[PDB]
Amino acid sequence: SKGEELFTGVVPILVELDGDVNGHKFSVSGEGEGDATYGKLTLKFICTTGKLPVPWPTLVTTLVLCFSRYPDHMKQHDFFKSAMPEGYVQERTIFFKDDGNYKTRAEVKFEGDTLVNRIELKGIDFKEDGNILGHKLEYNYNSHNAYIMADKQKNGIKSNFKIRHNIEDGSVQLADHYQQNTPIGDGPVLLPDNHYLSTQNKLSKDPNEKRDHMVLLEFVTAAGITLGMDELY
Repeated sequence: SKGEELFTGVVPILVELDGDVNGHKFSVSGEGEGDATYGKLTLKFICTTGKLPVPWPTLVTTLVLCFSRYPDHMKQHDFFKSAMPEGYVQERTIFFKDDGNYKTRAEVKFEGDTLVNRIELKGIDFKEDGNILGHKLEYNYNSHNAYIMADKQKNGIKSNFKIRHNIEDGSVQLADHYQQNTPIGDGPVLLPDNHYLSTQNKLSKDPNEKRDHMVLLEFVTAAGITLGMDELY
């Protein structure tokens, strides 16, 4: 659709997150840019209120799937761009195994030339000495595949997927994600055939940044609809 046209070049990104996990209140801001032709995100996130009370890796999925690279042969399955510029609501529940859960509601839309992700996060039932509030997770991120399904009654999409966070004692912390997206505007959107998104994430630090922060380099590519192209060879 015409939402596609908004992503042909590099697009500035602004992320704002208001959080409260077990009563620990915090704000995060992020800035950077996205290049959907390559599925590429480059963002720096800052906790503006002090030390982040949860580990940075647990916020990665919450902190703009419109920047995913949809291959040409899958362009008709790109819901996220089709909802632009008016945007979409993205809601999740994230259950950390043997710990608490996040509930997030975000609006992703253009403000002028800037793609904005505005998020509210509420976390409950965490263990104060667990892996999350105890900052026992490794500062890294595993590659992962997430299936995208159409949700016709809601004119949107759904996704359920698991994130595995590495724990410093050698184990793995499961984070079970349940996601729903719905357009904000009324124009037609692309409802996709079943497919998945392949992600990878590199987390790093800014040596000159005194605030608690995360530098993120992310690549996301849509895949899984293959048979028609395969027959060409």
